[PDB]
Amino acid sequence: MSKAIQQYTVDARLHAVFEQSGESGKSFDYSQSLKTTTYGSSVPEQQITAYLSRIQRGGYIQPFGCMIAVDESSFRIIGYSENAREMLGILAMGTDVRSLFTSSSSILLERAFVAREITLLNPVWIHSKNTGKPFYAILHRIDVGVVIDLEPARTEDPALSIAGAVQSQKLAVRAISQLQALPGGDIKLLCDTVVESVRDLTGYDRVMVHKFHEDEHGEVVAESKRDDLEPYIGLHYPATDIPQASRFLFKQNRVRMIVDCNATPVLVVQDDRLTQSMCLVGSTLRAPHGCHSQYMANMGSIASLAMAVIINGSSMRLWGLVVCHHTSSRCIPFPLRYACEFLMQAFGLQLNMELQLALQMSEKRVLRTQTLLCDMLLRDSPAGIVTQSPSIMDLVKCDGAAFLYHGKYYPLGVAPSEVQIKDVVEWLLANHADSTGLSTDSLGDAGYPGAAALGDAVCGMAVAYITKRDFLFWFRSHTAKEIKWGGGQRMHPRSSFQAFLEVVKSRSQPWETAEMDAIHSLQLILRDSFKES
Amino acid sequence: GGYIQPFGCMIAVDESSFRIIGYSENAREMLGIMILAMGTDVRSLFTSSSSILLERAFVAREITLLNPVWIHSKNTGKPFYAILHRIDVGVVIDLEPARTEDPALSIAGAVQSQKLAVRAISQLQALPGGDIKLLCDTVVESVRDLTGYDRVMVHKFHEDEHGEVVAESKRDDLEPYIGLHYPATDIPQASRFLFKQNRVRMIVDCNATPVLVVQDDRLTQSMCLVGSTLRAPHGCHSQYMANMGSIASLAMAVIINGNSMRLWGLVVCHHTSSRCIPFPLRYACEFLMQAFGLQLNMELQLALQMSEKRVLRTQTLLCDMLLRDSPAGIVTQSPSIMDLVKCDGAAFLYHGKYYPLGVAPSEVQIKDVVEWLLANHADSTGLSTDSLGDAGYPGAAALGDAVCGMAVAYITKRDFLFWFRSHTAKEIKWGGQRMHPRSSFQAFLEVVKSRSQPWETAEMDAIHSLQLILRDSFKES
Amino acid sequence: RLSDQEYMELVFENGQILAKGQRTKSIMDLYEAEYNEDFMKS
Ligand SMILES: *[C@@H](C)[C@H]1/C(=C/c2[nH]c(/C=C3N=C(/C=C4\NC(=O)C(C=C)=C4C)C(C)=C\3CCC(=O)O)c(CCC(=O)O)c2C)NC(=O)[C@@H]1C
Ligand SMILES: *[C@@H](C)[C@H]1/C(=C/c2[nH]c(/C=C3N=C(/C=C4\NC(=O)C(C=C)=C4C)C(C)=C\3CCC(=O)O)c(CCC(=O)O)c2C)NC(=O)[C@@H]1C
Repeated sequence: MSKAIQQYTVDARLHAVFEQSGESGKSFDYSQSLKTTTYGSSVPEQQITAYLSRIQRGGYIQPFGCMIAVDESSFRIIGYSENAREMLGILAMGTDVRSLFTSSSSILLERAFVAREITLLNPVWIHSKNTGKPFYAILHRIDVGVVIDLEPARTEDPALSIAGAVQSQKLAVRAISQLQALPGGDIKLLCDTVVESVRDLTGYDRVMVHKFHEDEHGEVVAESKRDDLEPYIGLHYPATDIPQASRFLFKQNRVRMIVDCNATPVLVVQDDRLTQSMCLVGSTLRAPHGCHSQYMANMGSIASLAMAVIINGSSMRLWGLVVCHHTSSRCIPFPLRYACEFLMQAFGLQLNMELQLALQMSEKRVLRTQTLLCDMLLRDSPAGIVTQSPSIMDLVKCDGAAFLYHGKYYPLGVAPSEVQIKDVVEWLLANHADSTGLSTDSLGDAGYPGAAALGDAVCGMAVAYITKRDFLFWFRSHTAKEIKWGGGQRMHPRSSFQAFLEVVKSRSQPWETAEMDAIHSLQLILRDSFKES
Repeated sequence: GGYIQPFGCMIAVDESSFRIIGYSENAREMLGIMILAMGTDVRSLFTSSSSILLERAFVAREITLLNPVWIHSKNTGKPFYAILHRIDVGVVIDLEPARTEDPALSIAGAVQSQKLAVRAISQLQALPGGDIKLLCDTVVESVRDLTGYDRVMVHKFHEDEHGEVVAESKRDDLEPYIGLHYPATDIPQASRFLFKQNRVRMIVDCNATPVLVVQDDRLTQSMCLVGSTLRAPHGCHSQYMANMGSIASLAMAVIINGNSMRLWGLVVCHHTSSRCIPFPLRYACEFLMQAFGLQLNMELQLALQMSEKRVLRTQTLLCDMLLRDSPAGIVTQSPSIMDLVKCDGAAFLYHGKYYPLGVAPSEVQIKDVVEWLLANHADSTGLSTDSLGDAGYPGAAALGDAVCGMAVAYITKRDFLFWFRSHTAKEIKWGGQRMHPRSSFQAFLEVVKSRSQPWETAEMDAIHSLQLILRDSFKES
Repeated sequence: RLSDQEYMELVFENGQILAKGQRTKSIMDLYEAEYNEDFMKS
């Protein structure tokens, strides 16, 4: 289950609340809706089904291109967008599509249609029969036929179209070469370079790198913007600001573009014999939902372009996103979007390399520290692991540490007092004298009566047992300590930041598996050493 | 006045005045003229839009960002792909006929050159990320599918700079070449230098008659056609290809980070008959090469780190074993000094007692080697060599093919640690004068006749670390 | 074997979020076949 699967119900409920607020004619309440709607509980299956159908079978497209859906065997039209006639300069249910374009273009379309498992005419460059207007035709297959997306192209000499494609691809190659030469072992430098390269390539006003955490919430880790804009670097926001369905879609359409959020969507008309509404999952012209369009309008961004960052985890994993914003309407041609996809693949490869190297370095460091601690223990008393230079404060990342041995209490850093720790010990023995140790992200959630007394200094605790009355403790304070962004009912980044600092109010950062394994290993070593005495 | 392959054309023009200064002898026939002559303005040979594009390319700083240009011939109206580069005298333009004349199909193919590369690289992304052989095999299959050649191979270069064939895909009726080693002189240093600056080499027909390039008689030296893509092959390599049976060839470079970049190897393609592939597929391959280089570098770094972890673990176990028992116990249990490094055998000399493991000399032979070492290498802490003959060991360096390389670490003055490697040919297997792969394989086994594989820096460091720990332990004793 | 991308759809079945779905020549041979310009001579 986890949050990835638990978040679907929450997303559906937020969607239903937004729809009801829209129907009743009232504004949407963000903070109240987030507080009321919390993970868990249940929901009828019909709500999930309706939510998914609404997201994937919306029935609307953006008004910067046309869409026509045709039957595979007959080439007869089974659906079209309401703006098709105006753009083609002219359709009906049953009309033959080959009659809408010139004869050579219809031959090329037939060739593209008859291919098997791969085709080298996708997209095709076609002309309209009545006017001779050039279009990029992009084809994909749905459970009832073939959908053609028609994107207008600039009228010019073909040599110039080829030149534009060439220039875009060469810029992408140069950017990848610049990535090659960075000195490794520094993810922050990698992101700082990629953001600038993408901004230079695409030309948007703001470019940001978003990273997703194990808790599914997002962080802005790099930024490149126009001078007169405010910075968003350092921001954290909840996990429900990007639903799970859009994340799933990002693993198939690696680039998403929204040209104008204020533009009026265009309805798609379809043959009345089709049982369901036409699927628009693979289409590039799909329109965004009202929630996100309103969020964009409030923020002040009119055009948007998002690209998935995918790493290897056999199975692939979504690490984050690259997000671009513009203060006015903006559209980019198809070759440039494929250049951006190429650069994102290079970035993903480098990122995966860096992550694995960092893991190895951490393992090495932990092993060395453990060996030094054991050597120190053998040449000294039991208290030789808290009084020397290396100490249990270096085994894992923590705010404080403590050693309780034969009634003696040795603290380091931010740790409870000798009176409070006694109470913690009584609570552990009364409730948790059935294990070798434990780890908790928040003492309040665990159920420690004195959690409020400790305050924000001590929120998370890892305890390792040595014997019936000797313990090792590691302590962490609350998350807000390490989070600094220099900046309630309206959907806006500030509302998101305030809503984030309401679920981590009495929580620390989670304990990773590597840190717990290191703690357990040192625990076994010390257990044997003290048992031998 | 060099030579170029007949499948294209070449014109060299002054940068400042656009006046032609040199050209290939086949230029007039290709351009449809048969005017072209010294001092003629190049723009007059092409349409107006072609001249505009050419001027734009000429006025750019990074001229490599406007390549390839699409132009049309003024007389006949056929399309050409032009590739421009700079030299000391002016600008060299390589003109190649385009096999597709319809503009719509031209644009479609230009877009496919990107889509195909993306779809190919998505298959490298999906690899687990811990195996170099699997990566090489996947790249071989992808390149073969894209280009369709008869044979596709991956060549890896060594520290000695000799080559090995590590992966290959071919027809069923051709003889395999996987496992072949050949000398380092089969690829001169100039070729390796050029494979970094210009990452592709193509030869359409080795038997084709070259075409002379004429130049202005006012120039003080011949033009530098080294960077041109139409340059003709050498006699040595042309004859080599003819003997081997290869008419067409395509070679691409593999680049990694060096210490400045390093040429790791090559991807080499062979066809039994003449072949010239269209531009979209060439660029689809050229884009995949960069992703291949990235992933290869990642794999090398990870393997290095895992090796370090392994050596440390083994050293720790050996030190524990030393603490538990006498030093002899180092060479009695399953972990032993043979697992510290890659070797054929090992030996421990301790107070005149001999402990051999695996393939090692005899006790009398070991005494002879110790005598030689003290006579000539007493003032040292140890050493390593890949051939006792080259080192000069007089006492029957001919210990056989079994013992050729030796690494020695001193302990105090009489206790020694030895690691032994046999001759290289032990680890080389291939199923298989006139320049031919068999001749190259036989010539390789004349420089490694009694030589072992070289001792690496990391293995030397591991041996030094173990030596230091043992020396401290014996200091305590 | 290179291929065209296939698109999937999320559905809710039996309490589960499931995803549902909807060459003997080389690439060079296809390129030669599909980019033939003979029809343009008519
Ligand atoms: C309303 C139902 C909830 C919600 C829905 C929602 N969100 C997206 C997609 C995105 N929202 C993003 C979030 C942010 N944008 C920012 O810049 C910041 C912070 C600075 C936030 C919080 C982003 C980014 C995306 C993805 C990019 C994209 O353009 O797709 C969607 C889907 C959009 C679509 O394309 O259909 C939906 C339905 N957002 C909310 O705020 C509430 C909780
Ligand atoms: C004759 C002087 C020596 C020599 C010279 C030479 N070699 C190259 C380039 C290549 N030769 C290659 C060698 C091999 N090709 C194979 O497939 C195998 C084994 C199966 C071998 C040994 C290869 C590969 C290259 C690089 C690729 C390329 O096509 O360039 C050159 C440069 C020629 C040019 O392109 O101008 C020269 C001068 N080759 C010999 O084998 C002998 C000893």
